[PDB]
Amino acid sequence: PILLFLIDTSASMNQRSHLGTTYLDTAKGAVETFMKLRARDPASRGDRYMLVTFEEPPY
Amino acid sequence: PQTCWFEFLLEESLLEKHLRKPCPDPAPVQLIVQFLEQASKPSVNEQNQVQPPPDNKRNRILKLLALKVAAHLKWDLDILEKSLSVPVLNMLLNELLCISKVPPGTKHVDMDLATLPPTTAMAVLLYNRWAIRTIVQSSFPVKQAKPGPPQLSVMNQMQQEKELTENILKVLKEQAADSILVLEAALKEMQCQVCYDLGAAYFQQGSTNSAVYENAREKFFRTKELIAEIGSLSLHCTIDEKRLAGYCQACDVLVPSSDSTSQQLTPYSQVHICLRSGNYQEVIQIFIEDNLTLSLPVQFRQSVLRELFKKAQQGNEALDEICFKVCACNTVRDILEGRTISVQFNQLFLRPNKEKI
Amino acid sequence: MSVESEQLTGVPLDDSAITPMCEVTGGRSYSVCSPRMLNQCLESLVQKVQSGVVINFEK
Amino acid sequence: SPKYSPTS
Amino acid sequence: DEKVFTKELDQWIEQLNECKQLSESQVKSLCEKAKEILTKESNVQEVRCPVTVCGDVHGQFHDLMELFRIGGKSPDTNYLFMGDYVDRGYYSVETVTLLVALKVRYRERITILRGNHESRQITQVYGFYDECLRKYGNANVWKYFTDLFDYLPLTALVDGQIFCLHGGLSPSIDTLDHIRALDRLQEVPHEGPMCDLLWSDPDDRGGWGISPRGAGYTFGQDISETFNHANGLTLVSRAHQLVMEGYNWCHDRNVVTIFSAPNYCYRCGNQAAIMELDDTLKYSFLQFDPAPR
Amino acid sequence: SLYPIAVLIDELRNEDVQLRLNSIKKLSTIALALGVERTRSELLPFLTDTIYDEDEVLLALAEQLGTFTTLVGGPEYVHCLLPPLESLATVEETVVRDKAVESLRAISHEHSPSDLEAHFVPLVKRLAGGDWFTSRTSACGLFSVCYPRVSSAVKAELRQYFRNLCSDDTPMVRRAAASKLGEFAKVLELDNVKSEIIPMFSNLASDEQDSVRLLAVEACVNIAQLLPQEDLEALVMPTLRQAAEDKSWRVRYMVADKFTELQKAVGPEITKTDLVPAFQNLMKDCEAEVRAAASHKVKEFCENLSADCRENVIMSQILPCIKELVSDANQHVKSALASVIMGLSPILGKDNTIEHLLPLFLAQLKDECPEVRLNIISNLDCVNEVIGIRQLSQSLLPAIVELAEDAKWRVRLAIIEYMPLLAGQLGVEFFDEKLNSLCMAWLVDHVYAIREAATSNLKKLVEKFGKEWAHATIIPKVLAMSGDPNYLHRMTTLFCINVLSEVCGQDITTKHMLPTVLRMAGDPVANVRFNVAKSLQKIGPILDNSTLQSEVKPILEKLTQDQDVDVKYFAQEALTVLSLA
Amino acid sequence: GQTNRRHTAAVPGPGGIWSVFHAGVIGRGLKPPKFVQSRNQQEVIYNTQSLLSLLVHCCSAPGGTECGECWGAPILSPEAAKAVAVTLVESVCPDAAGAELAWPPEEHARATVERDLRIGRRFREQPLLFELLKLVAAAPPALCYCSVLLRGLLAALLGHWEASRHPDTTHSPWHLEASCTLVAVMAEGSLLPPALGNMHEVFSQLAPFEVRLLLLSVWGFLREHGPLPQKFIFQSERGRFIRDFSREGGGEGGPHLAVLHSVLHRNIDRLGLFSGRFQAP
Amino acid sequence: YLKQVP
Ligand SMILES: [Mn+2]
Ligand SMILES: [Mn+2]
Repeated sequence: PILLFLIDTSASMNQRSHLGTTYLDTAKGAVETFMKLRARDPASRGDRYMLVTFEEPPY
Repeated sequence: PQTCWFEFLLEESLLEKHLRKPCPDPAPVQLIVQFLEQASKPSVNEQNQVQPPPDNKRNRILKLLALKVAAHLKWDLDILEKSLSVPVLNMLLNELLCISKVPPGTKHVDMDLATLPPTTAMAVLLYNRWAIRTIVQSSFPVKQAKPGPPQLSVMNQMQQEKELTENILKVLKEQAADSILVLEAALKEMQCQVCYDLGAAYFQQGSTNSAVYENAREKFFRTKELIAEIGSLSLHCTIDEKRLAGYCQACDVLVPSSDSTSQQLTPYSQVHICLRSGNYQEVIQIFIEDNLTLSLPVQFRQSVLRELFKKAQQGNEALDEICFKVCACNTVRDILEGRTISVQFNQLFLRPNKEKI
Repeated sequence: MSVESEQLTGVPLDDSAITPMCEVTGGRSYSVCSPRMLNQCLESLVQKVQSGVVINFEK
Repeated sequence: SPKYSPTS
Repeated sequence: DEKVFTKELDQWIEQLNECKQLSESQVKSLCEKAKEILTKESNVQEVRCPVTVCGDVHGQFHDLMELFRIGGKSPDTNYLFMGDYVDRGYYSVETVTLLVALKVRYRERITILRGNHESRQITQVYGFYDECLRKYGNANVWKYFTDLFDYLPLTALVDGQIFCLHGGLSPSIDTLDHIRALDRLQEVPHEGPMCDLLWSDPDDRGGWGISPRGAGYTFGQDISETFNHANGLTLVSRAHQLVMEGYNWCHDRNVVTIFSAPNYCYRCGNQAAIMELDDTLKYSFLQFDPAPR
Repeated sequence: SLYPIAVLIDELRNEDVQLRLNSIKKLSTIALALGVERTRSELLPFLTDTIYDEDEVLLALAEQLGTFTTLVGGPEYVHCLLPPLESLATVEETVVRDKAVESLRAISHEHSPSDLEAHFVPLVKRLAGGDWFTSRTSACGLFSVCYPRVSSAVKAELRQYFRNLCSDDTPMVRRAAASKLGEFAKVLELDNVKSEIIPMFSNLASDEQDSVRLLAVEACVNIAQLLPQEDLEALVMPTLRQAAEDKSWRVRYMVADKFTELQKAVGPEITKTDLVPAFQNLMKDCEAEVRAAASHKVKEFCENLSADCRENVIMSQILPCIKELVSDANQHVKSALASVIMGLSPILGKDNTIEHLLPLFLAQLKDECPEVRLNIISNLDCVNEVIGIRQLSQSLLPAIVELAEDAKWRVRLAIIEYMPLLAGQLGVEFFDEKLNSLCMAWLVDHVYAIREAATSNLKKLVEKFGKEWAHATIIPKVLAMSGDPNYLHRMTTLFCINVLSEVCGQDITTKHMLPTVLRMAGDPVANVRFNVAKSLQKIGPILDNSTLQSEVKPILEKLTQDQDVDVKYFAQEALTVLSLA
Repeated sequence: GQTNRRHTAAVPGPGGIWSVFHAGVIGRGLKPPKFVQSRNQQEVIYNTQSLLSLLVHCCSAPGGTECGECWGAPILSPEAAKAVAVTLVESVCPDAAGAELAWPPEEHARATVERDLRIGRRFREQPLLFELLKLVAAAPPALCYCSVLLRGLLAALLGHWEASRHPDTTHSPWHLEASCTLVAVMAEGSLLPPALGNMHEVFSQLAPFEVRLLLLSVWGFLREHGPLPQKFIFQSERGRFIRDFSREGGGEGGPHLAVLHSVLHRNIDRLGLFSGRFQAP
Repeated sequence: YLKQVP
């Protein structure tokens, strides 16, 4: 299937947790663990993972 | 070289040669640890059934060899406690009681020690002394080493032995007073050791009760008398004169028997007794003498000042004047060292008069 | 650090403006507070990765 | 030996 | 006492130079003196320039001897080793014995750092334990050296401008005073400030992120920049990652990755480099290739 | 009996392996405490019937049985202890198989001959009849050990069994059979080998596996050393020829390796007949490995070749082939040939080298590769010894200056080591004209080894060229660079002064170097401070006592009074060495 | 308390026709001054006294009642000292996440250790804060309002005493004095029993682990009796608000005093005269 | 790497 990640890049994710880590970095780690689990699934050959930000097109 | 419990199990003069060696490898306490570990290894029945180890002939041989090495080491409770663990001591003294042929389940206070055989008598006595000292060391606060990242098996074994140690400690705490009675009956060098153990147990228990402080005082005075009688010939009695002297200083603070010169003449104890009595003028005189001599601790003086001002809050105004006096003394002392000046002194100094200046 | 220990066995729904559009398109929007239930949310999405048709059902 | 970096 | 002990120490140094390991009693005495001489120094052991600073070693004694030839003898030139010198080296026990002997001989002409590989679990699962059981027969030397690694320091400071360490930065820590307030008398946990200190690594990323090594985080350019402006440091020299040219500059000249164990695991064929800081704080790179055997 | 068995079993079933290893170590003690009859009756069948998963305690009990044979009772009871040894030999791990077969080597060594026959021979025939290739390998090792003490009929039976297991189809027992055949002919007789072994040797050579050809021609060089020339020329000469011109470069590489032992066995006349052409074919083969191997072996082949036609065959065949391999561009073979050609240069001598080998030598020196450069410059000392100093210096002086300052500290070190001979040959004027700057650059060079080598080199120059000339030229250079901000160059100057004070008499030491050293004694750097302390320690016995007691003593007591523990200790050591107090 | 002319005059690495030795710099290099401030401690005592006297005059209500014959000290303004405490909190640490007056646990201290490090560094830089906190101690509720600073200093001291390896306490001179002064501050501010006051006396000869465990007991005791503006009973006799001990249920230290008794009974070697101060509460 | 070493 197609996997798409629309991830906020608003300055709101420049807030940090009690872990000393920003929300943006927490999002990146969550996506990393997600695709690790999706590779644990044998359907990773059919999986495609694309990325979209909040900024203006064409970027 | 390495000689182990299989060699000692098969042949006993091997263990005799090991204890006759000037440098036994391993140490005799390590030999005891190995013997009692082999004896305490549980039985795994073929259905993977965990059970207590049956006391076979090999187990009895291990136990008697451990007891023989302990007799060779002359049952030094200091060495045993410093080198071996509490459940190991518990089962070792239980096996010693069994080989001394005391019936298990019978309370030790029931048997008359004079009627008992002498070896059985010191066996029961050493068991009770071990129980008392084990309770004392349990009460002693021990710092923990730094625990690293988790390793599950070793913490399983440590948690298991810690739970067993806790159960043994609570059993000893339940049976503490009967051990005290047995120790007293035995008191009716080993006498000095028993009397010191009784005094230390009295101090620990009487941390709530000044009557048991008085019992500890009598025990420690008798212990110092036994020390004076025995002298340097104590081949088995090792009691520290400094800790018993501190015990006796505390106990004489608690109970004054007059004759202060043979007793204490320190300004510290004079402040103590004058605070207990109410001779605050003498307290002021001792404080100005301390301003001259620079002996008493500055934090001691500060705590005295705080306690007196708490009394002033409780409602004595003569003590408020004495608070001003001792504040002046502590202030001029702290100037003599050259430290800062207290907000409390300035607060008292807000509205001075001719008398104050 | 959250002094309260999360004894929740499930993922509570969030209160956001993305939530109605998420429900309309057929998704359960998640709000997270700790890494443990973040992993729970992530494995919930991993189990949610399937192929199907979203159909409005009306009696 | 399969890896030089201790990935662990 | 001290004089004859120093002379026998120099004898041990000569034997170690001649590549022969010591006795178990000598190892025990050396470890004892090392405990008594490493307890005093703090977590940020200040080392004063001039100095020669060196990356990973990993028990490659012949390359370490060539590195000594490159950078001068231990009595003359000050040295600073930044960790990983116990694992998968063939003369690894000889290497670490030489390093601790040099430390206890010249306490202040040399200082060593504690890498991630200098811990009980890592040594057990990467074979230093196997090497010492093969050599000395028992595990007494192993437990001595791991107890010593429990006492090795944490980070090095050069003139308040250079921050020397093994792994890298951490979101747990912000300041050198926090590094000081950390307590190092503990084998490294799998999570925590000492952990990501000895397990971090750089990247061109930005922000944080989980490392592929399973321990610690991975920092970014702006993170390193923020750290250096926060504590006034000018350059962070770290040594954990293998590089081919021997050194690398990252984060527009703010992180210096140093590697000084050439031909990694005898097969990678990489070069090695070490820095030397001259007393007016002028840096120079020395590069080399492994010696013939 | 039963209770030591019970404690043995409860020790062996556990989690760790250290307790099992201690059980193996203490098994000898347990058995000697029990008695000989007790262990033979019970403990030996127990250790037969136990199957252990863990190879290290398996290996340990193998060597434990090897040491345990004397406690069992020696040659009367080795028959009793053999069945555990064979049950231990029939296993799945090569290392514990090796321990088992070497324990059987010891057993067959101490075994009485009659019992060795009557029990060991049925055991080795059962091991040969075992279906496992591991059992066949262990058996074929036992065939090698079991030869001498058995009778001639048993020798014939074991010989045909050995031939049968050589004829076995699976290749690992063929490799083991070739290895034990190389070992086997050491005890066999000439008629026996030339009747049975050499035909099956030819079968092993005609086999298809490159590995069995490797170990077969290993057996070939073994039997070539064993046998006289007159029959190996008849029998194994075409076999080693077809092995050499076989397709597999692995065996070509290794017969290039063992070619020197082959020519040593066959004698120089056989080399003059046909080994040199096949050697040319091997070194002109397209493989880098065989080229490197032959290029390595040409030196010892040449010096094992007699001098009757040595220079003739070198000029006619060897040397154009050698310059052909020089023309070959491969890096490894170039470095190897660079080492070996100047290894064999003193065999050719002055005239042959100066006609032929100097241009090739200078080309290899003026090659780009650091490996050929380091090799050629590291053992240049052979052509140094065999070739006149002036001739080689004139031949090398065009290339010395570029080689003096280049990539490798190794080649720089060798140049520094060798150049004072050139300076002594070229006199004061040429060295002063151009090499002086190079010596100073070597002194200020990066590497500490370079610096110390340059210091020893200038020691050689000052003792070759005289004290006053160095006072005129070298001393101002060091005393002028003794003020630069690098403490490393300060260390360089201190080492140079430590040498030049010893060499340079005492007057120049007292009036030139001593004030500079004592004025560097007040440097703020602790390193150069205690290095100056070590310098005074080195220099003190050369002075007179007046200068020492006048000026060295205040400096020494200051270097004791200063705060740093290292410089204070070194100053104390220097003071008690000089005995100034 | 808290160039090109010269370069080319000595440049170019004595080779002249080759490269220079070093391959660059790393910054300015060699941070020059390294200057220590050692003006005086003498009469800085007196400047502290002058400022403290001004604070006392400001915080002192006039009243005019002339309490006592002439010995009764005037009672300071709780409002004024409350203001001083609050603005001192704002001056030191603007952070207020742990400003809930109930004390979070030691695990939460491990979580928020960083603020505690900057608090401790500020305290060591500026020793005036101890005298200001002594004025706070003279105030009844200002301890409750400066609870955050007290928590931070306790956390920093806990960290240092954990990270100490020396068997003697007196190797870190500032830490011992700071711990003694801090425990004296809460003792004078009446959050603790007087035996817990004399804990500051026995600091001097206790071993570091004993001090660490006992200050952890202080943490637990203050956790159970969290300081609050309530329970400070006003008196019509005297404006000094009184917290009546042994009416809070927990009362004395209980297990805390028992652990203290065990510590001193283990360290009877040198603490007998101090056990004679502790006695029975 | 011109060294197969087989
Ligand atoms: Mn490493
Ligand atoms: Mn590392």
